[PDB]
Amino acid sequence: VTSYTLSDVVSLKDVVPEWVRIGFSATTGAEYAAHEVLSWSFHSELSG
Amino acid sequence: VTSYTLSDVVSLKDVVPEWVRIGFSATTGAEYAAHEVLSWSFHSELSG
Amino acid sequence: TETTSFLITKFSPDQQNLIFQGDGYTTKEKLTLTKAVKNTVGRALYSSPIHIWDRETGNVANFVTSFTFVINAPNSYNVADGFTFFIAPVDTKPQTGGGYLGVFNSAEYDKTTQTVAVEFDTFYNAAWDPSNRDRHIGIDVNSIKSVNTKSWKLQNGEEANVVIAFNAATNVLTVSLTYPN
Amino acid sequence: TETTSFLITKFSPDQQNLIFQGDGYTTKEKLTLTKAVKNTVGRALYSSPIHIWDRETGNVANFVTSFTFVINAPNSYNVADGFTFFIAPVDTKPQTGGGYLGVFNSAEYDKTTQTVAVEFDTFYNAAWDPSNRDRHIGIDVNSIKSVNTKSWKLQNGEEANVVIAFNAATNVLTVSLTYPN
Ligand SMILES: OC[C@H]1O[C@@](CO)(O[C@H]2O[C@H](CO)[C@@H](O)[C@H](O)[C@H]2O)[C@@H](O)[C@@H]1O
Ligand SMILES: OC[C@H]1O[C@@](CO)(O[C@H]2O[C@H](CO)[C@@H](O)[C@H](O)[C@H]2O)[C@@H](O)[C@@H]1O
Ligand SMILES: [Ca+2]
Ligand SMILES: [Ca+2]
Ligand SMILES: [Mn+2]
Ligand SMILES: [Mn+2]
Repeated sequence: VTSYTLSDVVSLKDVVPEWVRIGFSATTGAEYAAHEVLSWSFHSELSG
Repeated sequence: VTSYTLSDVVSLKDVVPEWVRIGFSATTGAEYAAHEVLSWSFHSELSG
Repeated sequence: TETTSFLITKFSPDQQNLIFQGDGYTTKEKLTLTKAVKNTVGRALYSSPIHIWDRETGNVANFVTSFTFVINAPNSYNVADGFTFFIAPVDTKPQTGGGYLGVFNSAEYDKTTQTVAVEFDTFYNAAWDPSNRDRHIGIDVNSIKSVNTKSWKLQNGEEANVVIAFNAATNVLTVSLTYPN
Repeated sequence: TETTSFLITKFSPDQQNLIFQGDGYTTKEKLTLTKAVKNTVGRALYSSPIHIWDRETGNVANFVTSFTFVINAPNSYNVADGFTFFIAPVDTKPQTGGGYLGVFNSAEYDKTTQTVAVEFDTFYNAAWDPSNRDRHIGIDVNSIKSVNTKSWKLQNGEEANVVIAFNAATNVLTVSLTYPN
């Protein structure tokens, strides 16, 4: 098993709008490769 | 505390499309009333 | 395997995860479907399509939904027309109003409607509603004439706690409405 | 309280709860963003808008996402450009391609992009990528020049298990990637 971790402080409320859409992106240029997703789950909780 | 319960067999697979949208509706006619929703939660699981 | 879920304990003025139709909108932490006015319709749908069944496997989803609703009638004797929780094609628009509850267009089975609805019917439509003339909860399948009903005593202005669940193993749809009093 | 959740372990040929852009589509139970072809882009977004924060209360959401991805490269040593998980305005369309990953338009900070992304960058772009030239995981905030990176050894054709979480109490975005070997 090979693992990696990365983290930082991101002031979300100052960068993205109140409502957003989430997703995946992938691109190729002069060099390329196939990019695929096998499974995906998401959960968000905003309090009042 | 007053509860009302109802149940029936409904072959969803033979009535609605594979994909659906769920929601609420309310109408009035010659007689009327205000219809409001205060809270809503939903959970579905399709296991193949 | 697929699951979809969401929770809204109180509505915000800009509820972007809902699609509004007719008179539907959010205000004062609540979702207004109709105000107390005649001949109108209001609907609100969850923005994301839901996967209810799969043709290849033949699998059908299990699901449960809970919500609290209130009906405020300016009168105690003249109330109409009702409210429903419905499951319909992804690009559904409001259907016939009045006694048709914005979800059906006839009391005859119409396979093209492709809609199942749980109704909380407050007005007796002689052509198809239960002859006892009571307000009632009903399960509707491609028709405003319910496949099953249960007499219900409307409590004007009271919060009704509803739970609707579907069991894919038995194809049973169950509905429960509870008032605190 | 407002929550949004979903899970998809196998993708249908018509995964209606997703919005596809560019070359994105589903095939063989997988979500493909690009095939091994030059100068292309593919994106896939969840259908429902998600409530991340609220101005009046100042409340910010806690969230977590899990996904497994695979990069298949003909020549294991000539690979580009990468893949990301992103959070953007509701009406987002593919941005600059190539090294910009379809989500950003400059290495310069652009407040108007209003996008945060976690990138899995397989190609060294001298104008802004880490000087060691390593492929890397990065946290991007309104720029293709990551606020933080970690060197990552791409395992061609292997399933990368990713978890990304955001803690609103600390504004901390955490990322983890694991390979079976
Ligand atoms: O072979 C890559 C080589 O092409 C250039 C342009 O000549 O960059 C293109 O290809 C990269 C790899 O796909 C992309 O990151 C870049 O956006 C695209 O213009 C050179 O910069 C690079 O050395
Ligand atoms: O006042 C009720 C009376 O109005 C009629 C039409 O004249 O029905 C309308 O109002 C009902 C109650 O809101 C609706 O259910 C119905 O769809 C609408 O046409 C009469 O049929 C009814 O007796
Ligand atoms: Ca009726
Ligand atoms: Ca790069
Ligand atoms: Mn009825
Ligand atoms: Mn990079």
